[PDB]
Amino acid sequence: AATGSRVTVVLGAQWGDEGKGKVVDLLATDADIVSRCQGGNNAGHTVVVDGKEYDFHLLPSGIINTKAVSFIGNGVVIHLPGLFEEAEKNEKKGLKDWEKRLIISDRAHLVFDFHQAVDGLQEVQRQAQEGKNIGTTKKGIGPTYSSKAARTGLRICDLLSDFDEFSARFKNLAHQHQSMFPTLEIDVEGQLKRLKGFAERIRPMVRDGVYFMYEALHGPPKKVLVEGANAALLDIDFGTYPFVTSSNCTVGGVCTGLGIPPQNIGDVYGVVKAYTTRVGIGAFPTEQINEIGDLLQNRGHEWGVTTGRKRRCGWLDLMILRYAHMVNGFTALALTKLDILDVLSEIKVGISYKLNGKRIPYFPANQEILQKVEVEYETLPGWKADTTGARKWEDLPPQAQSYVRFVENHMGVAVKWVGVGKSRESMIQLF
Amino acid sequence: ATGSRVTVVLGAQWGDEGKGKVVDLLATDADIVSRCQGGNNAGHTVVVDGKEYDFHLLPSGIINTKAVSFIGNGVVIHLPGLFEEAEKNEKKGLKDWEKRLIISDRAHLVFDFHQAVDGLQEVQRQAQEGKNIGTTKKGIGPTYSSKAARTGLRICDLLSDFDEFSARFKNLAHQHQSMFPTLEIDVEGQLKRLKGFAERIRPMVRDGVYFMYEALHGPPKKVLVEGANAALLDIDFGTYPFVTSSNCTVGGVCTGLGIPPQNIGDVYGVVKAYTTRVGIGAFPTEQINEIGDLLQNRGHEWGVTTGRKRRCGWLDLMILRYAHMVNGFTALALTKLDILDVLSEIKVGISYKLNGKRIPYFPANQEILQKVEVEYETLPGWKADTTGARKWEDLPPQAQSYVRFVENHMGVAVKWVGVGKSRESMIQLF
Ligand SMILES: Nc1nc2c(ncn2[C@@H]2O[C@H](COP(=O)(O)OP(=O)(O)O)[C@@H](O)[C@H]2O)c(=O)[nH]1
Ligand SMILES: Nc1nc2c(ncn2[C@@H]2O[C@H](COP(=O)(O)OP(=O)(O)O)[C@@H](O)[C@H]2O)c(=O)[nH]1
Ligand SMILES: O=P(O)(O)OC[C@H]1O[C@@H](n2cnc3c(OP(=O)(O)O)ncnc32)[C@H](O)[C@@H]1O
Ligand SMILES: O=P(O)(O)OC[C@H]1O[C@@H](n2cnc3c(OP(=O)(O)O)ncnc32)[C@H](O)[C@@H]1O
Ligand SMILES: [Mg+2]
Ligand SMILES: [Mg+2]
Repeated sequence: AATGSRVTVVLGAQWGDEGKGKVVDLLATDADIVSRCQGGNNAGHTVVVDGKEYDFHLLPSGIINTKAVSFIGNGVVIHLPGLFEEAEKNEKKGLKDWEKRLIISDRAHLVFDFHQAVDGLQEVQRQAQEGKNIGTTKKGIGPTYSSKAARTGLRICDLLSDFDEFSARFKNLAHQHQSMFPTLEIDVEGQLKRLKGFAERIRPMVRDGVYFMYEALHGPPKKVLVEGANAALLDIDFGTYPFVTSSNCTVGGVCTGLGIPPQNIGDVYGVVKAYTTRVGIGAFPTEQINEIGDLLQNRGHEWGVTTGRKRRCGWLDLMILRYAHMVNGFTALALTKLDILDVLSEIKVGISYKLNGKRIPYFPANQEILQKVEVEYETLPGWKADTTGARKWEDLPPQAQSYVRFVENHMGVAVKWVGVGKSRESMIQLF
Repeated sequence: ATGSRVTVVLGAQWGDEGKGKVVDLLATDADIVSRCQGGNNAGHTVVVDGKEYDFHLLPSGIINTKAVSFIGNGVVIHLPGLFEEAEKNEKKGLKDWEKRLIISDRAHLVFDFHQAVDGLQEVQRQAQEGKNIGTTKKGIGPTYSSKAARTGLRICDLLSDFDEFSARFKNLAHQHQSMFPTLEIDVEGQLKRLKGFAERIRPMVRDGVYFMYEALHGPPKKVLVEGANAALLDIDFGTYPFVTSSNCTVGGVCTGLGIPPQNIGDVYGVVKAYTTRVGIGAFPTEQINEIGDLLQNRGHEWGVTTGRKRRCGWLDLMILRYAHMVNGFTALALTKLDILDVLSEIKVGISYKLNGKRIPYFPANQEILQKVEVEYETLPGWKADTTGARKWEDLPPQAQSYVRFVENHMGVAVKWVGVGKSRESMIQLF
């Protein structure tokens, strides 16, 4: 009994937007604590409940549950204006008293306005220099994580202690950035004044995260859910570097982002989209830039929530999925957006990569290889039926069931949930 | 199914607890010894058969010829330093090392200009705020900073198209010259050396994720993970900003090797019988008096190689409890017990008081630690030489009580007790 309760984790198995918001929301209906451990508002998690659609970024998807406490861990990078802008957008949607059930770890870093600006600048510069950038969301994520590593970045506890010292620190950080980009513009006083206001507003929600999570896991039994952001193949260490985000999206980030040891990690769910999508620049072996790709974008609404920019779509790729499983060790899968495939007569899924007719042994650490590989596909018969109303395993048509099995079998992990729709009820639990 | 679990050795305080000594001892029956985070800012001493080694990038297990040393993807590597370290040990007998050393191809590269920029930033800090971090000036902070920026270059990039590697190298070096127009950088010179290192290292490089995954799912093997730096030096959980730039805690094992938590077995906390730290930053139990001089002297607490004297103080349970909360230590290795062989009494910090009132947990704001008053418990010393102890019964009654004390106050069993620098100078209790 020395260990304590174990947290349940929801992670992205591909390149993001797999449906983490939907899955977390489903599992949070009876959770005591729902939390974020890494990333920032570069993430976007859609939740649909009772004909009401929510859009979360920094707020844990469970913020909807009024009887649960939403928690932002030390691994997350916070942009205060964005944080509150997100809250008010959702307030106008029925979200009430969120500030009373939201706890923020005082060790989390802060994304300053100039971090986002420098993100835009680097992106543009890298574009006019090497004719290709990363495709960042420009939310200042990379620069803030860069400031973290340098130990020059500022944290929540800093913003809450003596403001005079915080200002001095802020100014210094600001300068070091204007040096980086002499073109960078920073109204230090205007931003410190806004930050002064955010401090007051955020003060009552702040707490020591390490202690908060410890007590939660070692006192009376509680259900703790951890919502990962971004995805396995976007992981700073294991993704398609450098075309990745700047945090660990894989399982390890749960430990480093909340300060809990491995023995306090229970079920780890891998959310896998029935087909593959990507947003920024980077290799994408199964990318269909054709009628099929167009059919998946439209049927899957694959485009930026505010930007409208269409996401790149492709067939399910088992190579990245098995690789993702190697690092995350999923205990079960959530196969989402199956209904998208209701219209195809046949479905292709990549089973391996080839170079000179021979299957390569493992996923390439060098991104450039992925561009030179030939994807070996297997063609499965479609079900040409509406699974949208399916609520139980038996309601799925033979070819749909077979599709699910194909995923389980080849990954070596059992499918626990099948998504057939955007809303919370549009789900099938297999066990 | 799940596969075998790795054994982990982590620093529980502010570094230099004797991780090298522990890893060397455990590596005797290990098939694979690996590093998961950090770089050569780390310094680990191994003492065997009248030979004293000091490793930095090479896993402490490199000494065991029948085992495979592995450097994971979380480590930042400085090629020049790597081979200089390998050569300094070759002159000590380390032979065929390049035959039992594998390098993960996702590990990042610490370039010469990263080391220069490190000291440059450190010298600038001291000029502005008249206070810097206390970095080892090995460029670990700047390299990790480039990684997060996805601007840094990796092992696999080095061994791929060199023309490509060169252009990226150049852009990277320029961006750093903007940071400090004072910075030089002999681009062609450095690129030239790198092209050479590329080949020298190429045969040792492999895919880390696959290498480790197969090692844990194939024929049963014993994997040992050597941590670097320490819990209170953790980029997330340490005394930020006075910390190193990588996760020194257990989670770093997962991010630095690509293995899930279910493949993590025993996690050992190396805790020195007294506390030390080198560099700037709060140190609540620090003893700037005759006591400190005695610990530093008897404990030879001075720069492994950097040459900087370490700050010393009494054992501190506040930082050990906090470290445990984060690392989930399954057992402890209490080192340098023999340093206390002469003390009549030994104080141990049990809690911190702020304005006369105890605080509930270790503070996120390092500035608070700067004002706390430590509450001590004074224990009796044994005043006898324990250097020759090889068994629990060899320890005098009061030395045993010191061990139990630590074990009872932490709720974690002490599995090893160090009584000397050498490998045999250890007592296994469990
Ligand atoms: N039709 C359909 N849409 C789904 C399903 N699961 C999720 N979605 C939608 O697909 C999108 C997933 O993107 P996003 O919300 O960014 O996922 P996240 O970033 O992983 O949380 C959302 O708009 C969801 O409403 C499903 O099973 N069927
Ligand atoms: N006398 C004595 N010295 C020890 C003992 N354990 C370790 N040491 C020495 O303490 C020092 C610890 O520094 P270091 O090697 O940097 O530790 P690491 O960085 O944690 O591997 C080394 O010089 C060791 O030889 C012990 O039980 N007794
Ligand atoms: O520096 P960044 O702004 O993080 O961008 C770097 C790279 O990461 C990708 N990316 C970042 N967050 C993403 C997301 O999050 P969720 O799955 O949580 O909704 N879903 C999809 N792609 C995402 C971007 O497309 C880009 O290539
Ligand atoms: O950017 P860095 O060069 O990492 O310096 C930042 C801070 O971290 C400390 N530090 C870093 N590695 C250390 C080490 O490692 P081992 O226990 O593995 O031998 N032992 C002790 N102190 C160590 C430095 O003294 C400094 O205050
Ligand atoms: Mg999204
Ligand atoms: Mg050391």
